[PDB]
Formats: sequence, C-alpha cells, structure tokens
Amino acid sequence: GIVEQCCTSICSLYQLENYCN
Amino acid sequence: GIVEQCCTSICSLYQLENYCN
Amino acid sequence: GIVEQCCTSICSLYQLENYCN
Amino acid sequence: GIVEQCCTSICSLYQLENYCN
Amino acid sequence: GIVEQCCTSICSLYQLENYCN
Amino acid sequence: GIVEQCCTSICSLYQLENYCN
Amino acid sequence: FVNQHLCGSHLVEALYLVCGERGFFYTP
Amino acid sequence: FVNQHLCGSHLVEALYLVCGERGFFYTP
Amino acid sequence: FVNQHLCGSHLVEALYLVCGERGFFYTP
Amino acid sequence: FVNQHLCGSHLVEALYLVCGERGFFYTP
Amino acid sequence: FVNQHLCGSHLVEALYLVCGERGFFYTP
Amino acid sequence: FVNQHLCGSHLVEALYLVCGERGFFYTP
Ligand SMILES: Cc1cccc(O)c1
Ligand SMILES: Cc1cccc(O)c1
Ligand SMILES: Cc1cccc(O)c1
Ligand SMILES: Cc1cccc(O)c1
Ligand SMILES: Cc1cccc(O)c1
Ligand SMILES: Cc1cccc(O)c1
Ligand SMILES: Cc1cccc(O)c1
Ligand SMILES: Cc1cccc(O)c1
Ligand SMILES: Cc1cccc(O)c1
Ligand SMILES: [Cl-]
Ligand SMILES: [Cl-]
Ligand SMILES: [Zn+2]
Ligand SMILES: [Zn+2]
Repeated sequence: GIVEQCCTSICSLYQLENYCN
Repeated sequence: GIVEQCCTSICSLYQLENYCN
Repeated sequence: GIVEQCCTSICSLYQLENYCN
Repeated sequence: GIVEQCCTSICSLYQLENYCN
Repeated sequence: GIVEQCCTSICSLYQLENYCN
Repeated sequence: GIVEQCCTSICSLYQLENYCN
Repeated sequence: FVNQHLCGSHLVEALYLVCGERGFFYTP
Repeated sequence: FVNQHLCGSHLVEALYLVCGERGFFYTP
Repeated sequence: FVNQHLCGSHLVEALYLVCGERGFFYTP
Repeated sequence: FVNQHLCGSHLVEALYLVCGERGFFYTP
Repeated sequence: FVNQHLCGSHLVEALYLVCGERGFFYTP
Repeated sequence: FVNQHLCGSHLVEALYLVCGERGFFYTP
C-alpha cells in the first residue's frame, strides 16, 4: 500500500499519482 | 460533497466523520 | 507531558483531548 | 485575543511573542 | 511574481514549475 | 547546507534566518 | 478557486486525523 | 507508529495536490 | 467561521515556531 | 531533538482541531 | 495582508513538492 | 530519504515565516 511503499523510501509525485482516483 | 458542505460553513469533527471509509 | 506520551507512541484524538483547556 | 488581533490584520513574529508562555 | 500570479487565481502544478531552481 | 545543518540537530529561527534572502 | 483550494488542504488534514485507521476519501 | 503517522500526514497533503480534481482514497 | 478556522491553524503553527521551548497558549 | 520538533508540530495542529473552542496550552 | 500570507504558506509547500531535488525560490 | 523529506517540508515552512518579505531559496 501507500504507507508501505512511500514511508519506507521516497516517492516522486509521479509514483504518488498511482494512488489517485 | 465535502467542499460544498464544509468550505462555506464550518464542519464539526463529527460531520467530518461522514467522509471516513 | 504531551511530547513524552505522544511522540513515543501514537495518541488518538481522545488521548490528545486530555491536553485541552 | 490572538484571533481578533492577528486574523484581521497580519502580525509580526514579534507581536506573536505576546502569546508565548 | 508567484503571489500575483497564483494567489488571485489558481496555478497548476505546471505553472508552479516556473518557480523551481 | 540547510538540510545537513538543520535536519541533523535543531535550528533556532535565528539560525534559519541565515538562509533568507 | 484559490480559497476553495486552501479549504480543501485543511479538510484533508482534518480527515486524516479524525478518521485514523479507517482512512477517508476526498472528492473535490 | 508515530513515524508512520507523521509520514502519512505528509502523504495525504501531497495526494491532495497531485490528484487535484480526481481526488483520492487514503487507506492506511 | 471558516476563514477564521484557517487563520487559526496557521497562527498555531507560527506560535509553535516562534515560542520554541517556552511553549504558547492558543485561546480562540 | 529534530524528531521531537517534527512530532510537536503535528501535535499542536491536532490539538488545534480537537480542542476547538476550548483552546490549549502547549508546553514542550 | 492575511489571505496573502495564507496563500503563500500553501504555495511554499506546493513548490517544495513539485520542485523536488531542484529546489525553488520564493519571493513575496 | 523520507526522514529528510519530512524535515525539509518543515524547514521551508519555517523559512517562509522567518524570512518574511525577504523570501528565500531552498536548495536541498
Ligand atoms: C511527498 C511525500 C510525502 C511522504 C512520503 C513520500 O515518500 C513522499
Ligand atoms: C476542520 C475543518 C477544516 C476545513 C473546513 C472545515 O469546515 C472544517
Ligand atoms: C495526531 C498526533 C500527532 C503527533 C503525535 C501523535 O501521537 C498524534
Ligand atoms: C504568522 C501569522 C499567521 C496567521 C495570521 C497572522 O496574522 C500571522
Ligand atoms: C498549489 C497552489 C497553492 C496556493 C495557490 C495556488 O494558486 C496553487
Ligand atoms: C523549524 C525547524 C524545522 C525543521 C528542522 C529544524 O532544525 C528546525
Ligand atoms: C476522532 C474524534 C472525533 C470527535 C472528537 C474527538 O475528540 C475525536
Ligand atoms: C523567534 C524569532 C522572532 C523574531 C525573529 C526571528 O528571526 C525569530
Ligand atoms: C512534479 C509534478 C508535476 C506535475 C504533475 C505531477 O504528477 C508531478
Ligand atoms: Cl489557509
Ligand atoms: Cl514530520
Ligand atoms: Zn492554510
Ligand atoms: Zn511533518
């Protein structure tokens, strides 16, 4: 999930975009 | 929606719960 | 105090409420 | 109070010090 | 400047890039 | 730089002021 | 749409806190 | 758990910004 | 009371920084 | 000390929200 | 100048995210 | 890298406040 992927290592705004509607 | 309901007039932390999963 | 109790482990909004006026 | 004094017109970080403990 | 351009009307994350180094 | 100096140990607002224009 | 943007930013932070483990949905 | 709580707070603000009109669901 | 809510959120953050170790009091 | 500074910043925002009209004192 | 202050606070956060490693400049 | 990202976010907000009219450059 998002916490598992982005709190461990940094996520770009492009990677974060995967979690959008 | 939440913006219409909570950006024109203040919402209690309770009304905010309506938007929790 | 609040830092000692809530920065070590997580506090719910109910636990935080103890620090209100 | 701070809202009356600082939400109608901007407060310097100095006037803000009046609200420190 | 950014305030004149983005505080009167909303700026896309793209127009915001104009202010990156 | 700022991250190296202020993310390692705490910086006062006076130390941060060195990074202003 | 700027004040609307600002309000939404604060609503999201608020839902993050109130909802906790439940999570929330934000639909502009 | 605190470290993750702090991270999540920043995650939702970034999602607010990146998703824009699309909005999002945040499931911790 | 929404703009007032928003302003207060930013005042609290500001007092947190300016006051430092001293701490502050926020009374709406 | 930084870790605590970061935490405290989030604490005061949550206090702002939870306490509402009551307000609060923040003593680090 | 209060709404202007509030907007600027959110612009800075936004530039922090969009610009990433590049960094940004904020000139009021 | 996350820890630093979190710190930097708080740094830029403090810079916004302390620098005021002067503004600043943030170079990570
Ligand atoms: C923007 C952001 C916030 C928190 C964690 C991340 O990986 C990225
Ligand atoms: C808590 C909160 C944030 C933003 C708008 C509101 O009505 C309520
Ligand atoms: C809401 C919140 C912020 C910081 C620490 C906590 O335990 C809880
Ligand atoms: C620094 C700050 C925040 C909010 C309102 C103000 O007048 C000043
Ligand atoms: C993203 C953002 C923040 C503040 C004002 C704007 O126009 C845009
Ligand atoms: C105000 C602040 C934020 C982040 C790191 C610091 O050293 C100080
Ligand atoms: C989560 C929640 C809702 C309402 C009041 C509280 O203290 C906490
Ligand atoms: C704490 C403080 C107040 C005023 C100016 C500063 O640089 C710092
Ligand atoms: C950095 C950036 C700009 C625009 C869109 C994005 O998803 C990310
Ligand atoms: Cl705002
Ligand atoms: Cl943090
Ligand atoms: Zn705001
Ligand atoms: Zn943080």
